[PDB]
Amino acid sequence: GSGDVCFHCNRVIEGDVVSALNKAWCVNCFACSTCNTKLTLKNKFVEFDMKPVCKKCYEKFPLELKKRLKKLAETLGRK
Ligand SMILES: [Zn+2]
Ligand SMILES: [Zn+2]
Repeated sequence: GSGDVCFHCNRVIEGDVVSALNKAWCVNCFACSTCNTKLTLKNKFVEFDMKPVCKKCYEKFPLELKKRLKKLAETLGRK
């Protein structure tokens, strides 16, 4: 309930602002782009290719690749 505009839909956050890619994302719009699983600050997820990825998908990548994809969310994720 901060009041940011979920860059995912460009509309005022209707729930919690999921800071992704340093932008504000709706918990309703932000969803594992690899599973369509609704993303929530309580659920486990990561940023990949500028898209959300559930921890299960982040695990579907080779151990040496996930550490590289996680490198994205580290700077292109929560701020
Ligand atoms: Zn939204
Ligand atoms: Zn997934």
